[PDB]
Amino acid sequence: TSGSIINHANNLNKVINHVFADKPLISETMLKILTIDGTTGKDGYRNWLD
Amino acid sequence: EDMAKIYGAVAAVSKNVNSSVTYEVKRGTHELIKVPTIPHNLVLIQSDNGK
Repeated sequence: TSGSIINHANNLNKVINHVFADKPLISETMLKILTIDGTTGKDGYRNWLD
Repeated sequence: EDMAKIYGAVAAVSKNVNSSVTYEVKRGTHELIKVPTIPHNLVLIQSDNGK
């Protein structure tokens, strides 16, 4: 359903935004692996969480 | 600290639910003007001598 897609997208944006405020939940060691491709770092965690 | 971060993320998602909506329904409602004088459209014509 489009309801599930819309709900999942908005909810996941809140989670990603929250975990990166103040001290990021993920460490810099993990961010480097995801950032190598070229993504900013927020998108890498977002893609992995999917 | 990690558990504090995780619970905040989950709490934010749980608050994203929506309560209700509110709106005003006004379509088809038109104002009314007020007419003071009744149009009669009558004219009286008389002869000069009154015949």
